[PDB]
Formats: sequence, C-alpha cells, structure tokens
Amino acid sequence: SFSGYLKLTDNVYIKNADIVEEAKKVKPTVVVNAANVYLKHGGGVAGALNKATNNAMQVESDDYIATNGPLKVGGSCVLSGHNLAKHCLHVVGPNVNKGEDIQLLKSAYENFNQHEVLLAPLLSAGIFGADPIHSLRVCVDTVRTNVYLAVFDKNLYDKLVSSF
Ligand SMILES: O=C(O)[C@H](CC1CC1)Nc1ncnc2[nH]ccc12
Repeated sequence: SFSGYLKLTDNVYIKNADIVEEAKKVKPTVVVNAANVYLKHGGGVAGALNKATNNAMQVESDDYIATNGPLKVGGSCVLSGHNLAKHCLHVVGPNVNKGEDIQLLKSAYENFNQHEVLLAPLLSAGIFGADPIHSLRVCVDTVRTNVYLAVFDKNLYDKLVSSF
C-alpha cells in the first residue's frame, strides 16, 4: 500500500511526507518512532505520533517504563501501533544536542533488521541534531529489510535526493 516513493536502493525507498499522515493512509505492520530512552513523546516525530493516538501511546509507554526502566541509546522496544499501525517500533538514535555518541546511529538502525517492512523517519535527524545526509547513508549501509522513509521537510527531501 506504499505509493509515490522514490527508489534509492534494492530495499530503501523515500518520500516527502508527514509520517503520521502516511501511517493513517497505509496502516503499515510497523511504524518506527524516533524515541528517547524515557519514551517521553514530546516533540518531533514522537510528539506527532503520540498526538495522533490521542495520548494512548504515552499511557502505554509510561507503563512500559514503570515495568522495565529506560531503553539504551541505540536500542528499541516493540509496542502497540494503536490506530496508526499494527506495531510501533520505538528506536532511540543518539541525540547530538544532548551529547550522545553518533557511532550509536548504526546500532539504532540495526533494530530495523528484525522487521520485514517498516515505515520510518530518518533517525537522529530534526531536533536530535545529527546531519540528515549522514543518517540516510547509515540507513542504506545498515538496513537489509524493506524500509519506506518519510521525510517531512520538502527542502531537506530535495537535498537528500540530489546528494545521494
Ligand atoms: O524533515 C524531517 O524528516 C526531519 C525531522 C523532523 C520531522 C521531525 N527534519 C529535519 N532534519 C534535519 N535538519 C532539518 N532542518 C530543518 C528541518 C530538518
């Protein structure tokens, strides 16, 4: 059900789209969230996905943290996708703005290999502070399963395609 994506490699496709709108239309098996270790979904992709679930994602996430404690930077957990997808894979890329190691970005993308097909954002981009060109390069060099990347900003999408 994914449509309008540009093919970058055998397994990586990209589109200029709002990942929330894309999840509502497609209802994928897995949507990836750009999470933090506490699963506090305040802003960016996490805030937008959570708002679209009417805060059900945050209620489920607070119960997960109360039981299990925080995730690691580079780690992930599988929770419900609520009204957006079957599952949500919450993946923690390093936040440069908070001083986290950029080498952990490859470990973060390795989580995608546990799922056959995913709708995802570029990890560590936006308010996480990493260079999005670098994030797309690490994605294409790490993920082996089928990943459909939604890039929100039009100008960034054009820059990523032309420089690939
Ligand atoms: O458009 C995106 O998909 C990302 C993440 C954002 C959607 C949460 N945006 C950006 N990422 C890196 N540098 C940027 N400069 C301006 C925008 C921008």
